[PDB]
Amino acid sequence: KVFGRCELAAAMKRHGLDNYRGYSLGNWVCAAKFESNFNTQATNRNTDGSTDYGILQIDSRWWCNDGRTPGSRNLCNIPCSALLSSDITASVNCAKKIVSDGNGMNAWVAWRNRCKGTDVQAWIRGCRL
Repeated sequence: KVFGRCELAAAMKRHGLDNYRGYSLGNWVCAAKFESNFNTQATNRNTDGSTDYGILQIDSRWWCNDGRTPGSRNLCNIPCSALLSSDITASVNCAKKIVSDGNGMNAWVAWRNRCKGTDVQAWIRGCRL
């Protein structure tokens, strides 16, 4: 599913991402825009052979099982295909564990490079929340 900006903001709020570990809603919406362009079905292959899955592009090396990443871990305890659903629950739940791992939102490269330090509140402007 391709989410609208304000609609994904609404769903993220409902799942308790607004201010999670100190990160405003605008940060999560910006991260999703540049990771996947709001597309839940977005996949991308990494040079190390792992794959990134879904709206927040969760990595199969550490976080999910896709059955083709030798030596990998599955810290979120779900199949990677679960992260591609139109229901964002499993993605949001896995994101929470990642953001609590010590490095905050830096774990997402597109957030570090394109959202961090910017006016992220622009991403929820005009939205009914």
